[PDB]
Amino acid sequence: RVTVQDAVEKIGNRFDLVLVAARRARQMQVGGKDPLVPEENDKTTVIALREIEEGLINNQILDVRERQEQQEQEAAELQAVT
Amino acid sequence: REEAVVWDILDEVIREHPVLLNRAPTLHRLGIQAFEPVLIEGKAIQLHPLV
Amino acid sequence: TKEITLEAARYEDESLNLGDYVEDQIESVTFDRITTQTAKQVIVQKVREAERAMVVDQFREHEGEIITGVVKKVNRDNISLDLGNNAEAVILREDMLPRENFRPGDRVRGVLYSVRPEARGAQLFVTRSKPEMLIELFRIEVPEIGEEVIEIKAAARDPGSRAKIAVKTNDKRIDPVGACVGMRGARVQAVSTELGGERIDIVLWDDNPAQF
Amino acid sequence: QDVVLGLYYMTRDCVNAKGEGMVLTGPKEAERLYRSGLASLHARVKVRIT
Amino acid sequence: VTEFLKPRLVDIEQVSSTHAKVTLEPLERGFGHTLGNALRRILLSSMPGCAVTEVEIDGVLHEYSTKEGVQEDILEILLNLKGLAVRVQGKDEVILTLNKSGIGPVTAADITHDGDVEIVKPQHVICHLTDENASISMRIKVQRGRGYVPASTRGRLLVDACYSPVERIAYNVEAARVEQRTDLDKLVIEMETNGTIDPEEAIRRAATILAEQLEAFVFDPILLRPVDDLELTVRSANCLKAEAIHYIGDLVQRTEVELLKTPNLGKKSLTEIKDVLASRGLSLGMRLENWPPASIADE
Amino acid sequence: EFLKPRLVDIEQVSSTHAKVTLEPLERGFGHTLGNALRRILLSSMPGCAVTEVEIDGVLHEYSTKEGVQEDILEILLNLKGLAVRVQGKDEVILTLNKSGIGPVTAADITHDGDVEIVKPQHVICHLTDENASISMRIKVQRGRGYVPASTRERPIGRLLVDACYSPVERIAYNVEAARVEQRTDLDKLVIEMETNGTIDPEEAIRRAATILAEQLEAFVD
Repeated sequence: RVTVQDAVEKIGNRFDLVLVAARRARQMQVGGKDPLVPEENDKTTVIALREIEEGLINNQILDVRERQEQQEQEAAELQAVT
Repeated sequence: REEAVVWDILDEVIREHPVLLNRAPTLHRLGIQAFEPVLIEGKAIQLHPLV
Repeated sequence: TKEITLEAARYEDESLNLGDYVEDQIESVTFDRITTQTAKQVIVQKVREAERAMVVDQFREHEGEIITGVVKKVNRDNISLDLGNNAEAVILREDMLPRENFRPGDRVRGVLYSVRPEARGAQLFVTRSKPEMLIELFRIEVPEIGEEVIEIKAAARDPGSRAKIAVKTNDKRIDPVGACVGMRGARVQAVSTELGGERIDIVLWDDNPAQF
Repeated sequence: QDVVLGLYYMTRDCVNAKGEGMVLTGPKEAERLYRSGLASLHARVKVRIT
Repeated sequence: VTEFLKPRLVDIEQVSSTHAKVTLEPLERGFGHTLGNALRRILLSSMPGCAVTEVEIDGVLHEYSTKEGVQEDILEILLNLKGLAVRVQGKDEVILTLNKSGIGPVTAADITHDGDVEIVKPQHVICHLTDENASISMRIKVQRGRGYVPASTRGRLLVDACYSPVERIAYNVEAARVEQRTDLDKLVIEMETNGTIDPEEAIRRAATILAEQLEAFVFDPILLRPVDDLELTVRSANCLKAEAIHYIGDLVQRTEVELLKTPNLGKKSLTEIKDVLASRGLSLGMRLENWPPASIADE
Repeated sequence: EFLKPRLVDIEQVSSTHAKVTLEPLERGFGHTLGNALRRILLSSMPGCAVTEVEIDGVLHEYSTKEGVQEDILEILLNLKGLAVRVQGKDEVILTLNKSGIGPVTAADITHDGDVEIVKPQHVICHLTDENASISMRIKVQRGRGYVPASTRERPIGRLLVDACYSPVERIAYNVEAARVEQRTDLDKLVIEMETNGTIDPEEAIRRAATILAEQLEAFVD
């Protein structure tokens, strides 16, 4: 990793890049989620920006996945209750 | 004690982790920059010349 | 500093025999003001070693069982669980499901297989992916199996995906799969969302291997 | 400072040096001519560039 | 004192078959430059190979002239014939003809064959015939040599011959690390070839040349030690010396506590005896023939 | 069919330095073998320098001994410059005893059966009274390169000097044109070394060629 130019080419604000990559790295580090790109024993920050460069992560997809994996948890709870 | 295994730990924690270098009279905003360290036998900070 | 022979025992008129641990020396103490919170510290160290031995004996009492637990810490390719009576268990990521990811605050149950030689005691290593893992899982739901009413032979199942298993029964209006399923998959749903979304299935074992 | 002196010494021309006026099949053998002493560094030469 | 760190090449990270990037690690401090410089001067200066030396056209007498029906000048076609890469059997010279009256380019497949000549790239373009009433014809000579011989040193034209297979070689000695070794050298070679040989075998032939240019140059110890050499005070050894025993091997020759059947040993002497074992060195109840075991041999 | 270098003439023009001569060489190999053997000879050659000194009445190296006009530190520098050959050992312990007014030269060391001093006129210190005598033990060992004191002593009476295990001083090659053998464009490599007497010159060029051919073993057959 040297430059983050295409990670700004795909998220034009350059400040939303930091929020999306921080949210992604916090999901990968403590929450225990797998990276969507195969790593090379990089740290979670570079894996976050490496997922940004592929395009498969931004704030839209992160909100989609948090709503679907919150509805999945509450659906599992409701089907366990009733 | 600095035993023989902690240098491997240190090469595994430096790897993708920036530091901030700072010259003491910071005049403009290029006076604070961020690098990725390389371990040096010695006691000085080797700093790229163009920078 | 711990060596005698019979020729050296000839000075004691051959009173010593071969192999004894005959003590012939003494030692003192290491002090004062000082050396005694380091002695407090070493007293603590010795107490800790004794506690480790006690924990090993406690884990040897059971020697692997279908016990549950609650996650507390999340290590790299490892899950720390906290049971009762100040007990902790380590969940290997290699013995875990690929997609099924666990976090802190969740309660998982499985069969441990490590209470003998581990590391400074007995690191409780469970395996929530083995067949015997769900052997009493269905027994916890339908009690018939527990009271020898649902003949359950093998459990050829792949935890983390599909879990189809056949079961036999003594012809006495029992209906094995039925009891395992329940009212509209009542108990079936329990195992379905038990350790994780699994495609559990039950087959009415007929007779011999041909029907298997 | 050092690097502009290196580039200012690297690209100039003097009117007669070693390897004068010969023609070259690209910059690769230009480096192969300078590293073996058969041609001086600033001596004007026709080369082929792409 | 002679056994250095001896390397092996850790990877050959290669681009397409006539270009490679060969690394070397770990080398002793200061040896990256001497091996890079030795291999660089041998490859870049003196390799065996074959290339074009001189090309005489049937109707050209001069370096800077023109032919009817040709795009390029004759200067640019001599640039194009420098880039030709020919591998030859043990014929020193061999000569080739290029009679062609066609329309379009002149590829390398339009050159005559004549057996031993083997061309590596038929994609290569010598010149372009712009018409149909024109014809190219030349006596293109290849001649085996050992370096790079320009034309300003040697109806005939001259070509800068390029005998050696290499085109670009460079090294970049970066720093490597071993566990408790402070600073070393890691060699990195970057290299192209013209195509007549892959780069790995070029390094192997350079090393073979440089190696052929150098073939005209190239018992228990404390027991045999004295009892007076023991770590304890001298009275402990003097108890053994009461039987005129000065070396601990002879003290070992009588079983561990044989000295207990003698009043020359006292109360503190027995404590010294048990102490004087240190790291299981003496008084373990030994037995030899007289003095020497196998490693106590005469040499 | 490259012509191979063979040693032809070893002109021992003085006791320290000599001029070995390699002939013949094809053009280009002169500077290659010259720079290569120069860099090996300056880099890593087995020398025989000194490591530990224990002067008798001296606790630490910053003290002064009664009756010698140099400090103990200057005695350590003068012993650091000691040029000594050993023959059949790893390390060796030399013993020095001297009493009386005048210098303590390097020939006053009680030599063992294999240690050989190569420059016996070397001054260490100057005793300066009628009953004032030094009596030291010197530890001389093999090595390679420069091993200082900070990298590598158990009692308080040992004194550690730095260790410059390096026998050569100045290696200069001068390539030049070669005569008959009935072929021109051949070269002669004339290497004037500068030894301190502890290393034979043909042994030096032989060890340098062995080290370089060991380095090319990584990718030769």
